Amino acid sequence: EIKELLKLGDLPTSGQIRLYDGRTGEQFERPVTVGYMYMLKLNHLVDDKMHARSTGSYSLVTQQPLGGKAQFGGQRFGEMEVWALEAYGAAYTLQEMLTVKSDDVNGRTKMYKNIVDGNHQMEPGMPESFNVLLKEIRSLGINIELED
Amino acid sequence: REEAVVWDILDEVIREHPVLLNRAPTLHRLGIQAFEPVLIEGKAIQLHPLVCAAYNADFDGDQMAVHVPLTLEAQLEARALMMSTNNILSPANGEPIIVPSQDVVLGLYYMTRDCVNAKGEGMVLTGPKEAERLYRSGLASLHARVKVRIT
Amino acid sequence: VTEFLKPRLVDIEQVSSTHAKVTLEPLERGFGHTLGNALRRILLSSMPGCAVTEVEIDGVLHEYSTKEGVQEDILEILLNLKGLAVRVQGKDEVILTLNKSGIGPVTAADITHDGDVEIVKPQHVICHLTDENASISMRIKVQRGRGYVPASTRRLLVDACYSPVERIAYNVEAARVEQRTDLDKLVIEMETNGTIDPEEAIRRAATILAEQLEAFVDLE
Amino acid sequence: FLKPRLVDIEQVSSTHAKVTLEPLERGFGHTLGNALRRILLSSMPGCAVTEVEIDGVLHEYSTKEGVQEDILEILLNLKGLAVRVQGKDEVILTLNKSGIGPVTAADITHDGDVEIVKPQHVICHLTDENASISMRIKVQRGRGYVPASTRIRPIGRLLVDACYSPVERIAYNVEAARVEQRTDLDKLVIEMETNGTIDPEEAIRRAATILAEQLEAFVDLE
Amino acid sequence: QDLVVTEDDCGTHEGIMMTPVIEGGDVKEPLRDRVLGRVTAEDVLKPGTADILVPRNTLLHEQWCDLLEENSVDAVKVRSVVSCDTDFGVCAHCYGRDLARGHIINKGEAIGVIAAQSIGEPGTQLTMRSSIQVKNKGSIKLSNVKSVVNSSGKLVITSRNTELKLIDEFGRTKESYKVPYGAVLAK
Amino acid sequence: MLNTCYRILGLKPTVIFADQIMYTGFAYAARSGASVGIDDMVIPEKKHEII
Amino acid sequence: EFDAIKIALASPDMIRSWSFGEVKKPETINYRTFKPERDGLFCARIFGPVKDYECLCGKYKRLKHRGVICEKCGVEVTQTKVRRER
Amino acid sequence: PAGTGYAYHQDRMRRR
Amino acid sequence: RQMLRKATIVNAGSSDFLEGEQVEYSRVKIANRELEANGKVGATYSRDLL
Amino acid sequence: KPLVGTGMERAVAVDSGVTAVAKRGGVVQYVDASRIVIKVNEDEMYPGEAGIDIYNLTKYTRSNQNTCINQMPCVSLGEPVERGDVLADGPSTDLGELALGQNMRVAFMPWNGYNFEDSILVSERVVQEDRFTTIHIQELACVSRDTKLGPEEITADIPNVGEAALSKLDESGIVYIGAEVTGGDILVGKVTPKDSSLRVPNGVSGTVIDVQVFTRDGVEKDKRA
Amino acid sequence: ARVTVQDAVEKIGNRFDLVLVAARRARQMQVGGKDPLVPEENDKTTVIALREIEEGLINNQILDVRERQEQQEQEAAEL
RNA sequence: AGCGGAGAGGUA
Ligand SMILES: [Mg+2]
Ligand SMILES: [Zn+2]
Ligand SMILES: [Zn+2]
Repeated sequence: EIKELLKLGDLPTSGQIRLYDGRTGEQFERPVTVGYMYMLKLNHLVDDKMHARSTGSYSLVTQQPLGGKAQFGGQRFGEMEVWALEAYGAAYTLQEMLTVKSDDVNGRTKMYKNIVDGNHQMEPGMPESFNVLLKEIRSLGINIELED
Repeated sequence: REEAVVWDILDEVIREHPVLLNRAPTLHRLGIQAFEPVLIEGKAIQLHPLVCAAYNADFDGDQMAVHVPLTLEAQLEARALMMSTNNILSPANGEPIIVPSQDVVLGLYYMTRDCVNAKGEGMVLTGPKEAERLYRSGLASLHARVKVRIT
Repeated sequence: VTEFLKPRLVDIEQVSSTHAKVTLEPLERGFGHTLGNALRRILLSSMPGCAVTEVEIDGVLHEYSTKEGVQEDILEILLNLKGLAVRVQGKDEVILTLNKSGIGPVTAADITHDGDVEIVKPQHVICHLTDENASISMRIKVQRGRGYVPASTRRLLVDACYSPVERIAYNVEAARVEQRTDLDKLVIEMETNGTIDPEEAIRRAATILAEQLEAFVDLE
Repeated sequence: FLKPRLVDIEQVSSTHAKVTLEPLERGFGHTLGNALRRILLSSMPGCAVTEVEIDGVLHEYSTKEGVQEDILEILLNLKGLAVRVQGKDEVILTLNKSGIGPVTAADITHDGDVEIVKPQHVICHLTDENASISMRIKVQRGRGYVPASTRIRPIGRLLVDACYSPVERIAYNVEAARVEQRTDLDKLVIEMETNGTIDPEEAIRRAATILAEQLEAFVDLE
Repeated sequence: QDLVVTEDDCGTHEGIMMTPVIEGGDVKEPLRDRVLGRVTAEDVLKPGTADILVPRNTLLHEQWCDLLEENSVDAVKVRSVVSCDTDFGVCAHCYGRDLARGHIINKGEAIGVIAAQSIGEPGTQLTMRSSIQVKNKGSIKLSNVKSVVNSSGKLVITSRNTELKLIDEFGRTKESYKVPYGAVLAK
Repeated sequence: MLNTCYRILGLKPTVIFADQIMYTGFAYAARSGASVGIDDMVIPEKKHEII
Repeated sequence: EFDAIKIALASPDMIRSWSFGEVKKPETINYRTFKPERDGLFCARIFGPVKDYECLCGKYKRLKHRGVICEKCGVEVTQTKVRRER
Repeated sequence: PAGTGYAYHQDRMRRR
Repeated sequence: RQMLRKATIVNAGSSDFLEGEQVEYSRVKIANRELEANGKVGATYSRDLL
Repeated sequence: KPLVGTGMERAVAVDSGVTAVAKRGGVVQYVDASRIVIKVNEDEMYPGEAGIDIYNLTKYTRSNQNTCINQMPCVSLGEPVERGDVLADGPSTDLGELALGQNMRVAFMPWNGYNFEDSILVSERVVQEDRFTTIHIQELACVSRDTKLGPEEITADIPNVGEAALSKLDESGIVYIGAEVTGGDILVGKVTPKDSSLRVPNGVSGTVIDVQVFTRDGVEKDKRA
Repeated sequence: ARVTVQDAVEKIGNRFDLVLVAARRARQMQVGGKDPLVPEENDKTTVIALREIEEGLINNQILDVRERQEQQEQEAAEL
């Protein structure tokens, strides 16, 4: 019945019109399908997904970037790709992934000064959040320390 | 303010500055790879197609994140190790992970084929340059068997 | 309304004299293909040049044949004739010959000079002979023409490759000007047959197409 | 080489037409075909609308008491309204009409250089026995597509998108001709489709003018 | 998690024995995939027997694997990480190739993590929820046989653990089978 | 093909070789024009009898 | 800076060495003024400065008095981050 | 102590 | 290799471990390997599979 | 409208409340972009309770997923309508059919990689016709809290801003209906006793179309309120 | 330009101490006042550093020579 | 600078 409907129009029974490129200006061999497909735009627009952050606000209980976009926050550099950095030999990449760019407030002040001066160097210090964990386990009935 | 001077400044500073792209289900170690940016009119990351097969990432709406190595050791770790030219063979097996996936192999399997009777059957040609001169002329078939000279 | 970002060539970067690679920037969006295709079809299909069309052999009257003292074949020897690089004076066509005996590669240095017929490669191998009693003798005819003609559309008959060019590829890419959005950086890559430079080989094709719009110029 | 000329303009309708070129050497039919098609869609002078300033409208997403369609649908209708102007490079047009009926383009005040090419084109349906629209319509020249976002100030001046192109559809079919005693010569048949504001001889002449300028980028004039 | 290639050699001679697997039909993983790119335990004793095909510590890249292939090497003992005598680590000469770099592993790139990701990644692509009829023509070898010839001349085996191998024309195993307790063999 | 190119020529010609594969692959997959249509899938006529 | 981590049970002597005061009252916040209480869970005089280098009574609003505790409500003027580890 | 940091703990364990 | 890293003891010998005690194979292998530095006999281990 | 429909579309468009269905059949007295007034047929007409059916359409207002719920009339003046038929084409409805997206000319061929995995190349003719251009609505809020150091204010007295930020307000500190703003502009100047004006979220553009202000009973009403 | 770090590995067989030699060198070219020992293309310090590793005029040994020898310049200027 | 927990839907 679709073939008969095409036979009512002038359009060929095969359904596939030969086409010409706009660049070459010459025929695509083996003629191709055209038609009218009924298509939809979905509301996953890019400007509701495109997002970036250099340095914005920091969270309160952990000096870490916030989560989300409506709060102008970073991305979560999750656990599995910490394993993937372990899989490469990248140590200094990781060591700035979760110390300078992430947690230690002194180290990222030093980093921010060094980039705006023109030095590329990191000073690790200590993750704040690990020290928070140390005060949590220490806030139970547990003596936990660091050695020399 | 977005002045027309700082686009030139950014074109200075992103001359050789690799970035670390990640896809969220970061299963095996090819999930973060380094690249070099080339700036784009638009709002979406353009991504090289071969790398899609490593990222397990079709273009149905997948979202990838970018990270930036700040310190200099991290840039050298990016370009030395995590640059995409390094990762051509999986750590799982010695097979290539830069496999041409789906359109390009259709272009080849249409290219290197042979039908028995079409334009320019059985003629002789001094090399491949006359072959491409035949095909761009539209005087010979794309797939018709020809004796040529090769070196 | 009419003001256009007119390009000019930013370099003629080159490998050796039968080949070069020409870049153009900044063309308006869409104009990159409409010149890279237009200059392709003119060069690849319509260039005035001289090549070899018909050749007869001293004791061979058929394409499927051989000759004694000849390492190669006769079906093979036509391909060596297609790579010959000939420039001819204002005559339309003329015949030449090659007559020689002896062991070794009878090259294009052993073509008769015939005055204005100048060859860019006397080093060019025509065929090998391997006996002292092996003699070569053939009648080669050059001809001037206006584009590639195969033999089936056309004594041995040769594919008439009159064109000086051998490969042309435009590679349209992006280029930026300080606030403009996207522009065509057109990159031509091109090999010749050595009969002409790659530079002014473009400048004939520009000359041909400009004459094709001569009724349409509107004075500027 | 033999050289082509304008042999004919076949004005097959008021909107569109067919020009015809003769003769062409073999291969040039597709060369000037793809070339002149791509240029005629690329960059022709145009006369699109840019700004419409309706009287009692603060923002383009409201109603207007007395006309059944929205402000925005008036903006798409005027976005498809085509005009020819000659002696200027921009112009302001005034619209004034009351009473029940369609607001056609004929009610726009026509000038000595303003030429509505199709007065049949509807704009909006007025619906009230005593009400009116009264807008000013700014129309300028231009080239290609320019959206209203990437351009460059009071709250009354609305903005719409610019569609500066006259052409609708370009088609060509090469064929042989009746050249006298000679074969392999080529009759170029171009079928352009136009809203109506560009004459075809001027169309193909401006096109080949532009492409000759782009070859002129590296060869001199002759 | 913990496992860093930290020494260059253990300097020992243990290892495991790679043979190409034969599930009971055709060979389903050949020798030159399991062996490929691993350091030998001791030398390869060629079956020109007392000929030394490769030495005792050489990495078996493709040339050496082709020389193993032409001389039909049956079973290859090889240095494995399970028997590597490294303290707190894995030596280089018991691991072999990185499989992304065409040489020996560098000292450090932690194969524990690349191991565990490279194992667990294709788990997204897995699934979740008579007699003996020989095939080809070769010689028959039996493994750990305790048998008797019956009244008619067929062989029957009084040991469960006897394995029926079809050796080829050359000398490697190309079929393998289980022969139960008191099974009427034809050959 | 790519694997033998890396085993024989090393890394750089293998990489830029793979790029040239990809660009020519879309050039000739593009110029080829391999579509799909309802006439392209062929019912065998002998299906009905085996049913 | 430091090598290995050792962990152990908590002596009450170690607990009192860690601490800086017996928290006694269950109310924390005044929520009328935004100050917290005398010795609540949020405590200025045990844990330290609410805002930067100011006492809760507001005596030493200058950086010059850094280190000495106050007498009006007994808050050791230091960084406010010192309320994070005490 | 994996890659580049394995060279670093070569240094640090080499010192103590 | 990470599975069977732990082990147990059949006889302690001149070492210090309890006999029915579990300890990792590396630490006990360096334990009796340095008791090989003296003439004394170390332990007889037994590997486990966790 | 879709070409290749399924017959459910009329029922789906009627059943959801996105349209306006003429509950009594009659003749158009009046049609406008705001309202539709229908003279009732005399046989469906009640004896008492004289009446004509008066419909108020919903113009541009907020959805719950920030889209553009909108009702457009589909009839001309002086037109017979039947009881049970729609009048207002609502959002994504075309003459009472169900019209989600738009239908286009489409071709299945790989084109230079630009449709590699599942990607789609789209001609510029589509964006020229504005036929996927859509409308969103972002309802922004800014309040007046009774806090420390007094309340925070609303008026246009703003410390240390550029004069373009001052010009885009009224005399009372509230942006006019219609001012086309970009990102970073000031919508409502809220000052903190010591500057926390409600500003446009980052990088977005658009147009103010509707201002609402609610005020607690007992507080002063300023001039724009 | 930069495509691979293959030949840098071909002169430094670790592929990890490539990063430390390169970081030591490019750190000596960004912070310290020293010119590149190779003609640059207005590149960054990174590709200049690895690019000097390509010509083999820097490895860990030469860097030991320059830290020791410039170190003795810091001794000889001390008097 | 002022952003923690639930609960719901979706995205690959
Ligand atoms: Mg997906
Ligand atoms: Zn070992
Ligand atoms: Zn006090």
